[PDB]
Amino acid sequence: KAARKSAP
Amino acid sequence: SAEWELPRLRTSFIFQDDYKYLQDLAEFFDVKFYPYSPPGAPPVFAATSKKHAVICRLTQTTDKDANPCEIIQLIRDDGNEANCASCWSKDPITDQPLLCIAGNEGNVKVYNVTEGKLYRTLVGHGGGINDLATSPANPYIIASASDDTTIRIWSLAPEHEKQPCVCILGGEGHSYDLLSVAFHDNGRYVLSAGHDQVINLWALPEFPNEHMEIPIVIYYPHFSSSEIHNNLVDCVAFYGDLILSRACHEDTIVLWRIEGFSSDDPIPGPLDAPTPTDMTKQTRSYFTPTVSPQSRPAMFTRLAQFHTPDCGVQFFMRFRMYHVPGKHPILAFANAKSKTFFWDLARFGEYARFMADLKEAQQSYNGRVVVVDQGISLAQAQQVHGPGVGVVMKPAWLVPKVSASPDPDSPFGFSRETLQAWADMYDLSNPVGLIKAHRSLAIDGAFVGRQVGWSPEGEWCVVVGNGNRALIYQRWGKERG
Amino acid sequence: WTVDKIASALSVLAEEVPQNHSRLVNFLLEETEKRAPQPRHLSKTDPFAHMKSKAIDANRPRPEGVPTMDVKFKQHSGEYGKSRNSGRRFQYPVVCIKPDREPVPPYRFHHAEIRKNILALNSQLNFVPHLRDVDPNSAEEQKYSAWLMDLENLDSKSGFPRSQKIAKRAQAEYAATLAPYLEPWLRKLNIECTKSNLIRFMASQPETPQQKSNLLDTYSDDAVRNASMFTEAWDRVFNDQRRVALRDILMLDKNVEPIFEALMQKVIDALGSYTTLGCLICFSHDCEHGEIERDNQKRCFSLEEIGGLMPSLRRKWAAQIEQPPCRNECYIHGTPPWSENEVGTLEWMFATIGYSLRPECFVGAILRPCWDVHRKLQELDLRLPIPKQKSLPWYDRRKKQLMSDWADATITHEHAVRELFAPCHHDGPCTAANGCPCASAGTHPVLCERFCLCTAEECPLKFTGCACHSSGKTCLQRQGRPCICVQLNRECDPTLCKGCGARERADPENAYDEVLHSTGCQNVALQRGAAKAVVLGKSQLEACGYGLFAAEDIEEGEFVIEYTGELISHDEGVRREHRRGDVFDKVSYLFTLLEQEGIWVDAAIYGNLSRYINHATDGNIMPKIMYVNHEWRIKFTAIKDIKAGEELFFNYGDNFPNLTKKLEVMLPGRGVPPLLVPKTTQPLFDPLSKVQLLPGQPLPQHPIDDSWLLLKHRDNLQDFIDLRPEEKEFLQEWDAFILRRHISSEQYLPRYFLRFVREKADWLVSKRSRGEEFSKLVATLLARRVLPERVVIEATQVLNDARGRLR
Ligand SMILES: Nc1ncnc2c1ncn2[C@@H]1O[C@H](CSCC[C@H](N)C(=O)O)[C@@H](O)[C@H]1O
Ligand SMILES: [Zn+2]
Ligand SMILES: [Zn+2]
Ligand SMILES: [Zn+2]
Ligand SMILES: [Zn+2]
Ligand SMILES: [Zn+2]
Ligand SMILES: [Zn+2]
Ligand SMILES: [Zn+2]
Ligand SMILES: [Zn+2]
Repeated sequence: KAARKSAP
Repeated sequence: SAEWELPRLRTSFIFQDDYKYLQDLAEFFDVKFYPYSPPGAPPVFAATSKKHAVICRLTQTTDKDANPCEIIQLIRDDGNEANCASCWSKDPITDQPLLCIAGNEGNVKVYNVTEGKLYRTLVGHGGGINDLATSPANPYIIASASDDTTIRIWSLAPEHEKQPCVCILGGEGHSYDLLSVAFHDNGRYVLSAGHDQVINLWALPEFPNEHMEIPIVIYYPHFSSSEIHNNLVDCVAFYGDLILSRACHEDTIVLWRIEGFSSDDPIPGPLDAPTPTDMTKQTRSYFTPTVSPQSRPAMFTRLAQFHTPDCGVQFFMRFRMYHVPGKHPILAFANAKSKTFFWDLARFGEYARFMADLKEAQQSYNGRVVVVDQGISLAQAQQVHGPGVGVVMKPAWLVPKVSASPDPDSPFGFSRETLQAWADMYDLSNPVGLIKAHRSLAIDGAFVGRQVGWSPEGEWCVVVGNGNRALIYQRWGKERG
Repeated sequence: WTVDKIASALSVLAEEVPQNHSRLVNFLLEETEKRAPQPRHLSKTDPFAHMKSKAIDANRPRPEGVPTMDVKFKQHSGEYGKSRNSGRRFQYPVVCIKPDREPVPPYRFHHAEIRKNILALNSQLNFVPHLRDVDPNSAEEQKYSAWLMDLENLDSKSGFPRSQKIAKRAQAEYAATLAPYLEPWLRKLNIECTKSNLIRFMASQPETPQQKSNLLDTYSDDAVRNASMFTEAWDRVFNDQRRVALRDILMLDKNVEPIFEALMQKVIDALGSYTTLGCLICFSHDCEHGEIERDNQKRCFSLEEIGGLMPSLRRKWAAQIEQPPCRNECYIHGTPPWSENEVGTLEWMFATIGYSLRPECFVGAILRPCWDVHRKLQELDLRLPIPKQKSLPWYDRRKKQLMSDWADATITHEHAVRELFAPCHHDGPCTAANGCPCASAGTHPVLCERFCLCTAEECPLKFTGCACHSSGKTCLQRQGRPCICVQLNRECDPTLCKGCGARERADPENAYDEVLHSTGCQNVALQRGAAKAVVLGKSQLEACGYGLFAAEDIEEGEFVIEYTGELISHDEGVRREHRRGDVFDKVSYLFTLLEQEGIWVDAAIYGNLSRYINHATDGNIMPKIMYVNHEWRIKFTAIKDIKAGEELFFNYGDNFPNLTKKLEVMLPGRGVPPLLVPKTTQPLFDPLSKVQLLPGQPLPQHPIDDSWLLLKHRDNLQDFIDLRPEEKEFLQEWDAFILRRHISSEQYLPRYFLRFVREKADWLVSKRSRGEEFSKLVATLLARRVLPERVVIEATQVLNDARGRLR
């Protein structure tokens, strides 16, 4: 859904 | 020989966590090879973590167990900000290497790396800096992309020392945080992109070789579009006059072109730029060709899509092309699920030539076509099979598993499975097709690729990412068995 | 032929599409590869050669004093990148480099200066504002997704679906790819099927009229029409349930998409573009005046807004009846076939010159000898086609004075409660009984203004300027008899306020004529435009970003600066503020201009240095909304004596809450409740370069650059389907010139018109259509009584001199 900049 | 050779993993390193006390927080966001060394000099790269700049030299070894990577400099940014951006420049007086580092404070720090000193700071942005790029036409010209939604163009030349901001790319071209900035080879065109999903092409004027009291402000890009991708754009680059870009949630690197754009044409002036007159038009261009059956001609053409699987919802992942005269152009990118991908762009052309010849021979000889590998001449092969048989020369790298062979044991043609596998990697006939990587390498552990770097001679490919990890791929190595 | 056969044949032709695409991409890759650039700016030597590895073995003790960082290396070999061993760890000394410069105070967008408020369009959110990372299935993910939903709820509520947008974009690209193939394919198939025949079939098929009427009007319906068979075959092959119906390609075609009292009627028709777009205030055809509807359609503040040409032209003729020869073979030797457009030129000129200056000389100068147009004029035989009201008890237009309970009898001066209506243009008196909006549209009557068609002799609501006249300073915020203009919260009219003398003082060419402004009118500061010297700096208020500082001494009562920006609606302000928001964590540049009407000024991008004036309940400046020549503007006046170097402050008012620093309906914003760098403890900045300034050095003052703004207006005209290329050409040229003059008063129009005629003399006589379009402008301006006869006589001489020099 939402974009993520940091590593999971 | 070995022009077709693709990289293999040679070395990897984990640099100590430097952010855990300030999601797993430590990352190498950038990697850049020094571009101004003499031909044949040992390649040097700077890998930028949130708090450090790790400067390494690579030397080819004859020993598989020997370490080709040496760290010659390690700088700590003793500020209270996280960095993510870098580019190289040179001192206009000494010609010494200058490493520019930028992050969330919004200043460009310029380091004298050989001496371990701060040379200068570029102050002026209103938010964090996400990307930096040095002009290929002038090593003293640097562009920075920021959360303030603008691009500032800076000059390190002595004549601009008092006021180093030569140009501001402002107006309303962008409405949100910028993630990527890239220069054309000519140093007169700039590409910018970010969260607003707009990709803008700007034309820079000539900057006077004297003190500029104010930067030149540019209000309008000459080409603008939010139509290539349907998501935030985090990486943009020119590939000659063509464009390469990636967006979040798409699992592709898009190769496309601006219609009517040629860098051989005169550089347009600021008032030649289109303006957003109709808010319903999500693409506008000064370059648009006048001849088309469409009332509003197409302003861009999607050319191809490099398949980059398993990037998921991850963004701030950058790809890099090795583009030097006399060597094959190679695209490299690492996904969000521990894989490194490579495409040799010269393979496309040979494959296209081989399939065109194979298609022609099948029609002319009613499928009686014998394929022979390059590396036996075409002329001598034709004598062996006779005049009733068509002979096609096939590149040696194109390995088996246009119509397919009638039966499995037929002497003519290839199986449907062979042809499909080849088409997946090399067919460029479909703009919305997915080009399978020519090489896909697994990475141990959980790794998200942030940036890729190529050495001047293309024998090294460095991929950096999360956990402060660097992966060093090699080709044309000197290792002895 | 049959559907089955055409489809089978199109399937074979369609094979050209991936074949040509692969040829294109491959050719482009090969050309790019060939043109790869040689590395440039290479150094003569390896700058890194002397530098040795800084590695210290893991087994060694850590160095004393200097910080150390570890690196662990692994070596790899084989096809699968297998590790050769567990690795080797090394210690590295760290070079610690402290930054020495702080960043500038934060900001969003490039802050560009505008001389005057600019009109904005309504906007939609076309992206996903990413604020921070949110963990999946968390309170923060929910908070973020609720904010995005709220943003989407504002756009649906604005009056302007992802899955469809993705499908549409993909279809639009596939339609652009196939469009160049249709005609070559139609030729190859050679069916007795042409594009025109396929557009005709589409128009004669559901599914909107009169759009289908417009198409059939140009195309008609014309033997055996097997356009149907080709259409079905095309849909079978290219529109499978990347898809596209023949309809989608045809709708984007160049020959389809763009097709989506007699003398007086000819004149009205001829002058249409000029009467519909020509601004009553600034005289440009694309400007900052007018209204923007919810769908971004624009209602220009033009002659159309006041009933068109005829109500104004009829009044001019009446005002005429109640009241040197040319150097181009004048009619004086009186009495080549004349085209329709030439006849028309004489017609609109004859009509608008009216019961006057003669049309002959001017038509001759635009077209021909003066006698030629005199005899054609006689051949054509062209012919042209007070109920005493009681004075109001609260207003005397003869004495130019307010009396009695006037503050309760009118809302003329109460801009915050005013709703805007078109100037009145009815025949009878200006009363509620006769439906006059000036008299009845608001809660109380408002005065009739300069654009109302009524005159001062017949109408008791007619504003007639102020009576002020003095050898000293006049039209003061406190006067013998007070200034009606000051009382009504308006600036003096350069035409109506005679002898105060707003004529000279509201003229920007006299802005820095200090001797002139020492006497006369003190109520034209916004028009004069001479702001006090100011300097951007870092605010004295703790963690409060930028602030504005005085760069000269300002005395109490002096005009300081105007608040400029983008003119937006309340709804656009809500959309903007929410899009720029952060649900996880302040800075606004909104100013309410007209509360009741819903007009706000946004200086987030375009404005001036006044956008940086911070809040203080006890300020040293005061904002005020003024009516200035039918424009509402914000001016700042000093409420204390301010010294060079002091920070400027004003009370933002009741509608801006959390401003504690000292020493969908809710919209927060401000509301009315040798020059040297000055000495200050505060860092001062150049507004563009953001470089710091040194006190004692010359104050930077950069002239405003409006070429980007002139470009936007030119391009707006260019994108109109309704305008003809010949009209676009003239209108763009006139507007590029007139927009630069920032006119708000008819008083200065003759001077700028003359300068236009003198400068464009050669360009105008060089092409027949330019002179024609120019005469249409002059006709509209004469009809409006704005352009005096004497300047039209002068333009004749300038134009007649321009040709002949051209020979
Ligand atoms: N007295 C006050 N107390 C707190 N914040 C204030 C203030 N006066 C102004 N501000 C801040 O300034 C904003 C108005 S914009 C004024 C310029 C601004 N300081 C800048 O650096 O660009 C407000 O939204 C608020 O964030
Ligand atoms: Zn106007
Ligand atoms: Zn005459
Ligand atoms: Zn009226
Ligand atoms: Zn009236
Ligand atoms: Zn009126
Ligand atoms: Zn007065
Ligand atoms: Zn007055
Ligand atoms: Zn006055």
